[PDB]
Amino acid sequence: LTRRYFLYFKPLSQNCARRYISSKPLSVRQIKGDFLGQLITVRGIITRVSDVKPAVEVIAYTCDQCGYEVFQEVNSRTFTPLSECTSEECSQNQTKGQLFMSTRASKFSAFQECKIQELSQQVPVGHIPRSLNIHVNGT
Amino acid sequence: LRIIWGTNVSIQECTTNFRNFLMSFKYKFRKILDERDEELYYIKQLNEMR
Repeated sequence: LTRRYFLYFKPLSQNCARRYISSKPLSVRQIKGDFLGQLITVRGIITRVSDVKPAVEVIAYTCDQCGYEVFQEVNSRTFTPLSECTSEECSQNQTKGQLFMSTRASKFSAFQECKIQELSQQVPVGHIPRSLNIHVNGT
Repeated sequence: LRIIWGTNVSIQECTTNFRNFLMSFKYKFRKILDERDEELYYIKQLNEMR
């Protein structure tokens, strides 16, 4: 919530790999299925790109009755509005007063989808260059 | 000391300094904002518009 920065990674090159593997140039036909969760370096042309859009990460809700602003975390593409109060003061109370949303205290991210395509000479004989989706965020 | 959640704005202190700026301002930007007669710059406009 108080993250001023954005954390990112980069792999090692082949020159640091021969000098004492993890970063190989991978095709989208060379995905096999079981590489879901490994860091991969894919080479290809980019045909489809989208516009930069703000995607929320955490939804901030404010109340006038208690003052304790709550924050929920979303992970999927969609979500539901938490109209019921889950604060630490409304649990020991008869009243369950209305909550509102804040578009300023909520943390957003510059989300963008892209379609990477298979390279022309890396595709096999007769096959077509199928695509894959890349979801980028931040800078 | 009243503090709103996620806001560094106090009500009464900003109320008093906004009233102190509104009752006393005579072209200070002409004297210290750059190197470049009147009296009561905000009292006359507020007394005119009503």
